[PDB]
Amino acid sequence: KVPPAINQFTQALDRQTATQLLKLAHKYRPETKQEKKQRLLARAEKKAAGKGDVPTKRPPVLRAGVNTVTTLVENKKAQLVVIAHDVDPIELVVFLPALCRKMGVPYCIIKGKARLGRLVHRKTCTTVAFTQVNSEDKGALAKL
Amino acid sequence: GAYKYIQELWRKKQSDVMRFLLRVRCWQYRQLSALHRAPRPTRPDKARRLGYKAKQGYVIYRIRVRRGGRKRPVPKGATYGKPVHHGVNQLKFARSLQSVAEERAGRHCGALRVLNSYWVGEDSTYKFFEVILIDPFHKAIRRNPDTQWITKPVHKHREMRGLTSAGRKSRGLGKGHKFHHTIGGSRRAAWRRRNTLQLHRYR
Amino acid sequence: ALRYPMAVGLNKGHKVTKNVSKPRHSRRRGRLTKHTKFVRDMIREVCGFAPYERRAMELLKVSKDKRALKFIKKRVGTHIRAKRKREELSNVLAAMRKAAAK
Amino acid sequence: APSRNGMVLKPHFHKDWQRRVATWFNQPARKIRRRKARQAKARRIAPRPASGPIRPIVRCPTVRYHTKVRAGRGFSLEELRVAGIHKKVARTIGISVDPRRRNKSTESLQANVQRLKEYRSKLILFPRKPSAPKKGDSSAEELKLATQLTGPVMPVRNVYKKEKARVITEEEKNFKAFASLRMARANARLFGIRAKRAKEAAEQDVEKKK
RNA sequence: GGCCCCCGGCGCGCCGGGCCCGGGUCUUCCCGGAGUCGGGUUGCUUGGGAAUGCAGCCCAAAGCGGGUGGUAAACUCCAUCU
RNA sequence: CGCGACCUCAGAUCAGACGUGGCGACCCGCUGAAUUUAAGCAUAUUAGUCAGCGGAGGAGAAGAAACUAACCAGGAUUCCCUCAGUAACGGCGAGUGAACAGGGAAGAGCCCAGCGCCGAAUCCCCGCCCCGCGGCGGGGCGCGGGACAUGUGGCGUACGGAAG
Ligand SMILES: [Mg+2]
Ligand SMILES: [Mg+2]
Ligand SMILES: [Mg+2]
Ligand SMILES: [Mg+2]
Ligand SMILES: [Mg+2]
Ligand SMILES: [Mg+2]
Ligand SMILES: [Mg+2]
Ligand SMILES: [Mg+2]
Ligand SMILES: [Mg+2]
Ligand SMILES: [Mg+2]
Ligand SMILES: [Mg+2]
Ligand SMILES: [Mg+2]
Ligand SMILES: [Mg+2]
Ligand SMILES: [Mg+2]
Repeated sequence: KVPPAINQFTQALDRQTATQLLKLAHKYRPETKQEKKQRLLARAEKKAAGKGDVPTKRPPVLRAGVNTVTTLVENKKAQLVVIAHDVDPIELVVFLPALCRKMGVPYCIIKGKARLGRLVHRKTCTTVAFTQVNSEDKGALAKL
Repeated sequence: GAYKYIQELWRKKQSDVMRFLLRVRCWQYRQLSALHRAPRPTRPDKARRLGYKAKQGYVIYRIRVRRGGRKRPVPKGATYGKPVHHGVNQLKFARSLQSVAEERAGRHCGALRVLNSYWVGEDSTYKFFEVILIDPFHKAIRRNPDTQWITKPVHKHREMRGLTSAGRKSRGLGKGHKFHHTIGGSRRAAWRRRNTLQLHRYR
Repeated sequence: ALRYPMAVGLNKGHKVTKNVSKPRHSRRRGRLTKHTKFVRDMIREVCGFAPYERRAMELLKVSKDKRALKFIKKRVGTHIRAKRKREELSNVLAAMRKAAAK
Repeated sequence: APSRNGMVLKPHFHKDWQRRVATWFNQPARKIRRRKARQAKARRIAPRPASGPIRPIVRCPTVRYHTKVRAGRGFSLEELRVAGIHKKVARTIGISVDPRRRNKSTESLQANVQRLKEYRSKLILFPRKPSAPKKGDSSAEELKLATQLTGPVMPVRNVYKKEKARVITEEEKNFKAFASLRMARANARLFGIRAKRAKEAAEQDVEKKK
């Protein structure tokens, strides 16, 4: 008899919805090591001549990691939380559905921590969280 | 802030969710060998609380020890002597089972250094512990201050000298009136001081 | 004089002016914070109650409070710890009573 | 066997004492080694005091010794705070600190801040770069006035307030010292039971009329 | 006392690069280690005596909480540590 | 109905490292008697000692209070003097037996996890170039691999801390 706190992770998103969710999530992947180097060098070149600081509107990005996502949920800063269904030490995320529901942030459970890892250029990710999003994707995020 | 939730979760070992997880895991550990390397800490919050860091050089070994007391290993229960020493059963080992599991991990992996250990489950016949080991010659360990101490020669086989947290608990160390047995560093240190006749040059 | 400092009596002791100050921060240990209370309430509704805590609630439901305290003290171990645990178990019973009232 | 009158003696020599006997033939050598280390340490910290940091004024705990005052482990943070010294700078300029010591009274507090202010006035501070004196001291008061200090810094000394002879007043003559001590002991002994008896009598009083 | 040879750590000017703001006041926030403590029992140990410490088994925490305050226990105040 | 990702495992005379065994006076963790004394002897004593097993270093262990106290309070550890053959334990017999305060030797303090903030800021490996060799480091480069969000680094730890 599996307790509901552990059984809830068997209810994952359907293949159709998980496809729209990951297709949207592909637009907000964290920048890789290579394109961070390219961005940082461009800032050094631009700072040298001649704009200066130039924050240039740090773009929205997908926040990843159970500790990062938990704080965002506790601060009501996350707009959407995606939880992998197969976290092998299943204590890292058992509180997250209840915590997300308590704080009012919508949450879904998706198939595969490996798919979340490819979103963040890593092997595995427990959870990813959607913070503020670009205007052209506000309609898409609302439907999800 | 997820580590806070996992900590409070593991303080509820008799809940339905934790009872299920502990039973299933204890079954799985029962199917493996007595000494077995774990790919990752089962309790990442408890591991890092005890000194573990997710970097190269830190390894985890799951150890299974047999529960119960220490039967006196004499043939046919004959302890030839006075009746005060006739005891064979109901005898207890001075060191805890956690200290024994640490010693078994350290003896097998003699090239590593035992850091700490924690409880991951128990049966009626077995207790399961996960021991944090450190490779003292990995460059990640060796090039880092605040970790270079484990690389010193004096810190080899801490678990066999009672220097880890589990092994320290049986030595009777502490401050104040409850721990007068070990003033001087140990029981032997206190006993030698209290049983040595100081014969000064001028008496 | 009429009265002198004494080594004995209700007001014994050498007389010094007491230095009032803020207590040390270690004395703050054990206080419940807003966030830690929130976390513990989260885990409680995720987990539930231990089987002995549920049994003690059945005793409190039928108002066998002395028997409930005997049971809790036998489980937890001490009278002080049992009294605190019984108050909390009584509080959750009262909380779910008024929740079901509305 | 006992023989006539004598003291009943209990030697503790039943436990193979001859394996653990500490002779002291290295005592003169130990004193030489300790003296050499003291002299080497003094040379190493060349103008700094040989004994080490200044220690606070500290009263001895129990009722046997509370009339005496000695040197403590270090100055409390409350003392340093009101003396205006940073708790991390103090150890650099030769001030021992004790973060775990509290100040129950104000007299011991103010006694130790005058000790810190006196030490701070008597301190000669050398600049980090001798060619660049930033804020330490003038060269005049450190060219020749700098000298390694022998013995404890400002050694802690018991002081007695001498009272001049005075005419005994009649109030002092009529004071009953033994009677006051006997009554004070009785009052402390019966204080709890007197309150309970008054409490019980108050309970009977508030319902005596019905 | 002399001469010879070798090795090691002390200041100055320069060298190659790192090296990043400190204090006081006020305001707003944040604060802790769990099969662990503790309890029962058993065995050993201690000067520790209605049980000093250690361990096995069973129970099994809290957060104005917990531990200690050398006689077991209830209530109460205080002290001290964390 | 095969191809990928991850997880959990396996093999290799894979690349590079590490452990084993000796000594063991001193030190640390266990295990642990009986002779002996009690004019017998069983608890006790011998003794947490001999023997036995393991593990170190030039010292080790301990160590910065879940301390002592009850004072007008002291303030990590270790060692010496004293407390003291005392409080206490004990067929309360034989016997055993500390600690606090005090005076000295020495004196030194700190770090994480957690809570948080910072675009993982972090680390290992491999090739290339330069400065060096003497214990193999410094600097730069690689749309070079890997670790790592199941949490690296910086700030920060109960003496409070952070941000304005
Ligand atoms: Mg015997
Ligand atoms: Mg009492
Ligand atoms: Mg090879
Ligand atoms: Mg060896
Ligand atoms: Mg005999
Ligand atoms: Mg005889
Ligand atoms: Mg031996
Ligand atoms: Mg050491
Ligand atoms: Mg140590
Ligand atoms: Mg501390
Ligand atoms: Mg005497
Ligand atoms: Mg003895
Ligand atoms: Mg001295
Ligand atoms: Mg961190």
